[PDB]
Amino acid sequence: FTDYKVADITLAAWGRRELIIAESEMPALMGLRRKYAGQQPLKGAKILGCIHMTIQTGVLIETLVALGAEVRWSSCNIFSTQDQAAAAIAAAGIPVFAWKGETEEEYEWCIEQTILKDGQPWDANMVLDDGGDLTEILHKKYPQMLERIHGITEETTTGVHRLLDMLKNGTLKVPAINVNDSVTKSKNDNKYGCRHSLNDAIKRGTDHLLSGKQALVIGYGDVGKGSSQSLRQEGMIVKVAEVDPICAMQACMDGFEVVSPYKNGINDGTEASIDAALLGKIDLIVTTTGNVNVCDANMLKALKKRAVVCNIGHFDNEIDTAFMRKNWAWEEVKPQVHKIHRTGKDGFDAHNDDYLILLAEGRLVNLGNATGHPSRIMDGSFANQVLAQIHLFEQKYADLPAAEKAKRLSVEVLPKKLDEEVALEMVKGFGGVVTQLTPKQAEYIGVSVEGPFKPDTYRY
Amino acid sequence: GFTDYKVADITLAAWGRRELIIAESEMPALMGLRRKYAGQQPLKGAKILGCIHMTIQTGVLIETLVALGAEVRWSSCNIFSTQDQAAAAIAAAGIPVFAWKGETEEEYEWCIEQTILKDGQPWDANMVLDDGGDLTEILHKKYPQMLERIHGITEETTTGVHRLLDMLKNGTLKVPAINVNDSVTKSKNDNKYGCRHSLNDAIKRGTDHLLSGKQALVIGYGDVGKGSSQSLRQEGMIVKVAEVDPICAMQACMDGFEVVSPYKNGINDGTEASIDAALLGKIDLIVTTTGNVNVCDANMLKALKKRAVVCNIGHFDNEIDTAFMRKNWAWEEVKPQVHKIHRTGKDGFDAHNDDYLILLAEGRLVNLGNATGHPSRIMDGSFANQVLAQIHLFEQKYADLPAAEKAKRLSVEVLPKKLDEEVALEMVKGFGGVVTQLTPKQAEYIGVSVEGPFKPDTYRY
Amino acid sequence: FTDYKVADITLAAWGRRELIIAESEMPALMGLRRKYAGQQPLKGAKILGCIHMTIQTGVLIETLVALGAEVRWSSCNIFSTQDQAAAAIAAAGIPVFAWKGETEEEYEWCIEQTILKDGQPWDANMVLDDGGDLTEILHKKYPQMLERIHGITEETTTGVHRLLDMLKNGTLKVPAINVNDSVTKSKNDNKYGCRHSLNDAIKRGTDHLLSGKQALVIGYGDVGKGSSQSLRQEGMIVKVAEVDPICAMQACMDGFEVVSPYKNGINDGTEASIDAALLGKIDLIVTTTGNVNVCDANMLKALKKRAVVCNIGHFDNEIDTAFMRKNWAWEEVKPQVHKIHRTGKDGFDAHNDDYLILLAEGRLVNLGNATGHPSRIMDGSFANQVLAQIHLFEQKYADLPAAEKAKRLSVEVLPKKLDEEVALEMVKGFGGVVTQLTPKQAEYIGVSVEGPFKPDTYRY
Amino acid sequence: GFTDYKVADITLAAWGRRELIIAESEMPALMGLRRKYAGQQPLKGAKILGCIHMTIQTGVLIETLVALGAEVRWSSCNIFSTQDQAAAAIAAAGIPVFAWKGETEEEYEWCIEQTILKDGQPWDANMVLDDGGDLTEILHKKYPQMLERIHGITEETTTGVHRLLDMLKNGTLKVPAINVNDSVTKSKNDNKYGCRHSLNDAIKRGTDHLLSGKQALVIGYGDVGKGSSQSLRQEGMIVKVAEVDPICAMQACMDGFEVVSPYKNGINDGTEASIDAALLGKIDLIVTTTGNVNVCDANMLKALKKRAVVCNIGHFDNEIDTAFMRKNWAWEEVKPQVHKIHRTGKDGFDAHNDDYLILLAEGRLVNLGNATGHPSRIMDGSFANQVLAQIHLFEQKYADLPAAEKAKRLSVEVLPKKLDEEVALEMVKGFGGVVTQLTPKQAEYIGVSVEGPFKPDTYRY
Ligand SMILES: NC(=O)c1ccc[n+]([C@@H]2O[C@H](COP(=O)([O-])OP(=O)(O)OC[C@H]3O[C@@H](n4cnc5c(N)ncnc54)[C@H](O)[C@@H]3O)[C@@H](O)[C@H]2O)c1
Ligand SMILES: NC(=O)c1ccc[n+]([C@@H]2O[C@H](COP(=O)([O-])OP(=O)(O)OC[C@H]3O[C@@H](n4cnc5c(N)ncnc54)[C@H](O)[C@@H]3O)[C@@H](O)[C@H]2O)c1
Ligand SMILES: NC(=O)c1ccc[n+]([C@@H]2O[C@H](COP(=O)([O-])OP(=O)(O)OC[C@H]3O[C@@H](n4cnc5c(N)ncnc54)[C@H](O)[C@@H]3O)[C@@H](O)[C@H]2O)c1
Ligand SMILES: NC(=O)c1ccc[n+]([C@@H]2O[C@H](COP(=O)([O-])OP(=O)(O)OC[C@H]3O[C@@H](n4cnc5c(N)ncnc54)[C@H](O)[C@@H]3O)[C@@H](O)[C@H]2O)c1
Ligand SMILES: Nc1ncnc2c1ncn2[C@@H]1O[C@H](CO)[C@@H](O)[C@H]1O
Ligand SMILES: [Cl-]
Ligand SMILES: [K+]
Ligand SMILES: [K+]
Ligand SMILES: [K+]
Ligand SMILES: [K+]
Ligand SMILES: [Zn+2]
Ligand SMILES: [Zn+2]
Ligand SMILES: [Zn+2]
Ligand SMILES: [Zn+2]
Ligand SMILES: [Zn+2]
Ligand SMILES: [Zn+2]
Repeated sequence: FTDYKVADITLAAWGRRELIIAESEMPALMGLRRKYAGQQPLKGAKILGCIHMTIQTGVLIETLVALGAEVRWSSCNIFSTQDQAAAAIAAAGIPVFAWKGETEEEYEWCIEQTILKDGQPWDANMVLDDGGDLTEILHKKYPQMLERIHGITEETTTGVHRLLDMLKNGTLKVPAINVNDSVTKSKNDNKYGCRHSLNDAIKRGTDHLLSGKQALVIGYGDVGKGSSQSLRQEGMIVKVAEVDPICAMQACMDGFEVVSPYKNGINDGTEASIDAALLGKIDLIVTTTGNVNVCDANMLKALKKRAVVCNIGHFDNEIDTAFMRKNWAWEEVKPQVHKIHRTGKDGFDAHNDDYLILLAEGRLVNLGNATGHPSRIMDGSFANQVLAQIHLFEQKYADLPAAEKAKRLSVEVLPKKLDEEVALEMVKGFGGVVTQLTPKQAEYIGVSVEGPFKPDTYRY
Repeated sequence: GFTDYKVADITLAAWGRRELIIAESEMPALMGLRRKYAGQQPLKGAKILGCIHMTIQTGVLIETLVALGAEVRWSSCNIFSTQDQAAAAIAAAGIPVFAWKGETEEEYEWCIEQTILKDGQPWDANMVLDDGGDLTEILHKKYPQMLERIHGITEETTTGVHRLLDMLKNGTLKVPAINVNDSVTKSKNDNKYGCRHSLNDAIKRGTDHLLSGKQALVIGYGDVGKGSSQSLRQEGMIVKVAEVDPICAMQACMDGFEVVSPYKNGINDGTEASIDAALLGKIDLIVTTTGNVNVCDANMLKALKKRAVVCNIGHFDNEIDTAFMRKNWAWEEVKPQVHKIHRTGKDGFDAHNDDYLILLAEGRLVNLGNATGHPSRIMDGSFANQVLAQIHLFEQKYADLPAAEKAKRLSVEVLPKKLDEEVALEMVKGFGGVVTQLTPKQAEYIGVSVEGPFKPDTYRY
Repeated sequence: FTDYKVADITLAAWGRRELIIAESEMPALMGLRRKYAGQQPLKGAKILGCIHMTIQTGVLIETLVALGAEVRWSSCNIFSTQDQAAAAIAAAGIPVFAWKGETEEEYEWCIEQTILKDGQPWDANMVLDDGGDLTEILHKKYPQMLERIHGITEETTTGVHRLLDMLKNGTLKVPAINVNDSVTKSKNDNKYGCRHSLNDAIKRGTDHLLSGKQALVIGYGDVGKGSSQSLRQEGMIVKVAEVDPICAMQACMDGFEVVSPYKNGINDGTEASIDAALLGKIDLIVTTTGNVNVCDANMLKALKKRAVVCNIGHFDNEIDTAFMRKNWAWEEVKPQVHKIHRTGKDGFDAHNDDYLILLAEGRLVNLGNATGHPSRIMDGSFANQVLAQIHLFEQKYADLPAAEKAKRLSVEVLPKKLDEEVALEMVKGFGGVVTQLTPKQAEYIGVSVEGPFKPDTYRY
Repeated sequence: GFTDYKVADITLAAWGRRELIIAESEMPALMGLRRKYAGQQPLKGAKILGCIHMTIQTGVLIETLVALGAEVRWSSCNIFSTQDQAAAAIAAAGIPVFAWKGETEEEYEWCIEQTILKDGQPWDANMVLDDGGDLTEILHKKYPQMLERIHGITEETTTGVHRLLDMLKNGTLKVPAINVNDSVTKSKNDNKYGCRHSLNDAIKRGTDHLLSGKQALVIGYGDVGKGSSQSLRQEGMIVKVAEVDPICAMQACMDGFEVVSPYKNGINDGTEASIDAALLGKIDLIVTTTGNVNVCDANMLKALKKRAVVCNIGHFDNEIDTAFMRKNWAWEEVKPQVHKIHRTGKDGFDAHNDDYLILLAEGRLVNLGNATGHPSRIMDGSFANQVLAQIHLFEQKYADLPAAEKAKRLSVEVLPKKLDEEVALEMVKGFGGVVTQLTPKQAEYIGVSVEGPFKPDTYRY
């Protein structure tokens, strides 16, 4: 087997050992593997996959293959691959093009190696995406391949936004399942995953004590909520910035002071609008928004000396790293850990005190400086992915008449019943015991003993 | 010359008025609506039948509605939740209120009827504000002619919303309703953080028991169960959680709780054999939060650790099988809303018996029964939604619509997200919080207006 | 029986019901009652007791009586008595003079009614004190009564400091046991007691939401640590002030921002030294120091409008309430809750917004606005009190030759072995199971299987 | 041409120097001593044998000693605790250091001997800095003539202090010592908050296991056990605590933990039958924190839940009976310092066997073995104490005292509280904290100087 490209194939044995452990940590995913094995519901599926090539993604890949699928894989981020994971996958005869520390050029080349097989477009018919880069390349650069593709299953908030834009503009060519908005994804992965992995990544990069220091978390969505808890539970004094007053209300009630980097919250683009007194006290800033330029150049100028800057949103443009490349000198401490010296561009004193520490060059810090979410959390997200792949593959959108296609061209979530069945396997993994409603109780609250237990409007 | 009320002690009005003035300073969203709408008088002509816990916080709600032009007739939705100084202050303001702490069930029904009738005949009501649905059902069953002229119902709580949706499904709901519970600044504020504040509050006032180091079992992990578990865990309790919803159970696990069932393998076959006696024999405190029926049953009550505390914070007392305890065991009142229930028999007890349980508020909602319910700054969000919902339905004038137009608007709906955000903004400012304004580039990048709404309707927060 | 003065004797039955419950919450105290009942170790003891007349003190009193002692009792604070507990004690034929809401003159009168029986000095031979007021009165006004007193058992930090002042000055006339510095007192009562009862008292007095609001705790000793946790666990944003750098270091590591009411921590006595910006954002200030004037007039002037002010140290002079009585207008909301209108002295407007809320008129707020520490915590403190009374009464200091007295005139703590045996009964009250060292393990760390398990230097 | 060292890879020096420069900015108390004492050179002539984890933080301590005038010869006190980039950077500065991560036991002993001997003969040492007491014991057993000229020992950790006090009461201690562990800015900072930071850190790096919602058992609740329990509980673990000390057990209860024993009724009867198999069958993670012997024994290891993680954060690996596991079960290395112990037999194993335990750092102290130990800003307190203790004993010059004067000073003592406070003040300033200054009236009221010390020596904090 040579249809791959990884950092070091000799890491495969190590990756396989960690894959075996991860399988024991992912009961929902492994449960699907045993349930659907004899049926082979993905036989004939040829899946283009683009998501962080971690140990956890390895278990997802092998679940899809075990259910009958062929795949070609790459990572959706230059720093998120675990090289032992990519090596174990390649060693198993699965095409994977991913390594930790890709250049942007290599990142694009890796996506192209999955799209093309032996010089020609692969006969792909399914897409699994995290962020939407692969989805967009197919629409812009390989639209004829989408004629053969039955659906897209998208993992993350940013990718869902990009799908809804295409649907709104009439440019989405195949239906999609919003995997992010399963409760066992968004309210598990996005929140608790970042709770586990944000302080993890900061410790590995800097080994900084967090207790007693000042943090500013930009955003209080699902990622912002879990990120704030990751820091608060270590004893940081956390302040939260938000543009959504409802999310700000939650931050207040959760015990956080709500502040803005700009005086009265108004960014007029001038340095005068920066709350310099506030930013001059911040030891750590974390962006979690999925928005653009939420930690801008004037904020970076005003930050306390030696503050840590990192981003756990999907794309690095949450921080204006371009400004820092243009104006300030970068000192690599170690991979994915740079000191940014604010004294000049073309040199720095080795003992300069006026620097910031930037983690993963602004790319998602939990995957860049650690290993991302733990297996038992990703088990939920990826059990949803497998169910979403099965759902859209069985629909065979590409084989339907143009009339029927119009009725099925949508961006939908999985039924709540499947959301609940994933959650049950997760609960059992903890040794939890769910109570069974009696017939009288089920009738009293108007549900079936089997579920679903909540109306679709329920927010949990 | 005003006598159109019944409260426990009108001499408590000055005290209640002092606490209302304090509460106003704790409720900026509600007092913001007062200042914003006072000149416009959007409720001029509204005549509101109100049934919700007659607390200091409800007093501020009542006076906001009146300040916006409404007349009201008020009762409590629970026999133990009234604060007598609040009821007295409202009555002293010239507002008909029929409520006191410690009503009997017969007095409870009488109070509701005193709001429905004025001088022995139906009041010219045209709006309903309800918490739980008792008033709503009485009107549908007994006063359908009054509903003809009523423009809407604004319902506060999860249980009431469920009852409204049953009526709408059956075709028996007579007037449209706003689901006030499912505003985010209600459900994810009141239901969760309010119980966080007030559950351990009520337990302390009733028993003064140390909570740290003891074992608790919370039945349910929806919004009330989430807030209740935190109220106990933050005090240092070792908290276990029961759930029938595996999604909510998954959240309990991730939040750091052990998820257990009172029944072996979670199967309640009705027999004492199915009870996990070893588990229940260790529990010092059980709290029901489900809005369901009989989730702390007779067999669980028999198996509970001696001297365990039993309480409910769901809306209705049938979450616990108190009827079994009245039939079989001897009740000794420690003090109002605190009873020792001696499992040694129905007739008499030894004053030094050790085989008893402690029941709070006779199974009624414990935060309002043994304390004062949610604090003003939390109820600010819920009651700002109530005022916006009254304005919304009153302006629509459903009762005046022709039959064909009524049919298109007979629904149970929530307020628009923009209003939810505007309530939240006033709450955030009340804490001194500063929200950031999106730049035009940022607003375009995430596809929202600089003014909001900032999230799609599918967003769960 | 008429040798008492309580607010309402008809509250006795209610207090008895709560005493029966408290007995079930105090296993260390009830274990001493049963272990020593037959031996009657306090036969002949006549104890002058001065400590908050709560339900928990009732169980302590009846324990002392059950072991053979006679007592004459009063409260050490004008607001700390629970009237149902006072009535239940009086109904049992025990002399007690205490009610909630005493004046200062009635307070001084109550202590005198324990000192004197039928107009003559009681023939007391033991003292139990909390704060040292009774101890000082006996030394200053009734020195001849101390000739027959065998010892003093002092409950709290402030009282112990006063005993140590008398000892170093040669004015102490009888030996004393420092009950406070048992670990099952100081590191249980002082810390976790205030954790339980500080937020309890604030809720009862004001029903204010605490989550999301700003607090300032003055002091970070045992009371300050417990108070800060009582607030932080409710979601308050808590800042801590301290003069001790070591205690301030613990506050930082515990996740609190450490601040001073004064610029650079320097109180020059002028309003210019007040950090007006800091204090203008504080919603709640709590004094925990046992020191004087730690919340002074200039701080009270700069506090945010409608801030809550309270003290949980032993004496009210931690707050300059005298300044507030002289210059501002007091409005009583209800007992132990006053609005202090900073608009001036001669009349307030009922709708004025510029006021502070003072709890318990500056007296210890947990006992003033709630019920103090819960029974299962006071179990530890009062088991120590009983052991201390037994210890000094057996020594019989008053009957010894002068050369032998000077040998035993000291302020002692109980031996660590008894400290541990108190803690064991507390642990068993929770259902906890300690492990028994094997002989090999005991030899390995140089202790007895029975304990003591730590050297006297150990700080826990 | 400097060759008097042995490290894993000297080309890691530049990386180590970059991390030392960062660490200096995180250690203000240590860098304050460097600035305060540089001109005075109070350790001029001092020759320090150092044996403590060769981390970045120890690097800053070493260079502070040298900056104050000392020469050192250094080794690590554990086979897995060295950071190779730190050792390289120290060796590149011309400082004799013998340490690498992953030493064998034989290489461990050799490294200590390379510090003791220079060019084959005893070095002219006159001070000792130790963590655990291995170096101290080797000198007493094997190099008594060197101790004649040594002025003192400054011992870092609880286990080492116990060994010093044993020798003192036996009359075998040859030079005085300072107990550095029992400074408050050490024991109640390093031992507690250091393990809070670094225990979950090491567990994540080794296994990447989710901790939230899983079951842990912490053996011990002293300073290390307290910090370790918080490390897991703050992550959402359901933590149970074992203790032999009822006072420490009381604190665990009040801190919100269930206190349990691995043995039924806490009594080891010498058989598997006294093991609480039901309890241990539910534990996902066990951590030993005691400084005792065999507190996680063979029968406990046999009863642990399948796939449980086993680690030790006390100083020595004999807290866990790893010898039993080596003799009876098959070890599969996952990666360095992470082994699956297959309980199916000693010979081999099926790669998909489910009946295994995961052992971290082979039972060696896990925060340093699987991560980097305590963070710089915590070690700042410990190592500022170490510098002050070295100064204090070196200035005393015990070795030069006549016999009758030595007898008056042969002791194991702590630093004065005033110095403990001055270390804390620098730590507090590092956070931006502002301590308040007592007024003269306030200082008089509580009977202290405005400069401190602020507490009596009896105070426990
Ligand atoms: N690294 C990870 O493991 C991980 C996991 C899940 C999601 N993500 C990514 O993280 C990002 C956030 O995801 P989410 O699910 O939390 O989305 P979300 O929509 O739930 O939350 C984003 C929040 O940012 C706020 N925000 C936007 N612009 C802001 C600004 N200028 N200032 C302050 N707040 C602002 C919004 O109000 C919103 O509440 C996405 O890009 C998503 O793909 C990363
Ligand atoms: N006292 C208060 O101040 C207050 C505040 C808000 C709501 N409430 C009341 O509390 C109740 C709960 O409200 P909510 O908003 O949390 O509703 P919810 O629907 O969000 O939560 C109820 C939960 O109970 C669970 N449940 C149902 N039957 C169960 C059983 N047999 N065992 C275990 N779990 C079971 C459900 O799965 C659900 O998650 C309602 O009656 C509501 O009106 C009271
Ligand atoms: N209300 C209760 O239930 C209760 C319980 C125990 C003790 N107490 C009382 O509380 C008080 C404190 O007791 P403790 O055991 O915590 O004593 P402590 O000595 O342990 O703590 C007092 C702290 O206050 C600090 N301090 C002193 N002056 C200060 C100032 N001006 N600014 C800031 N910090 C300052 C000291 O450094 C010290 O750390 C005593 O009066 C004690 O009797 C009350
Ligand atoms: N890894 C680190 O970074 C680090 C840091 C500081 C100390 N240490 C080491 O950790 C160990 C503990 O140090 P410490 O300061 O916490 O000591 P400590 O004396 O304060 O605590 C040890 C505790 O273990 C308890 N214990 C003893 N035998 C027990 C048994 N069989 N079962 C249950 N509990 C038992 C004791 O009662 C005691 O409370 C020492 O070996 C010390 O050198 C390691
Ligand atoms: N202090 C209070 N005043 C009025 N209503 C309250 C209070 N606390 C809780 N509630 C309401 O009571 C309902 C439960 O009956 C909840 O939906 C909640 O909104
Ligand atoms: Cl033995
Ligand atoms: K991972
Ligand atoms: K209230
Ligand atoms: K009490
Ligand atoms: K470190
Ligand atoms: Zn992606
Ligand atoms: Zn109601
Ligand atoms: Zn007192
Ligand atoms: Zn007025
Ligand atoms: Zn060591
Ligand atoms: Zn020892």
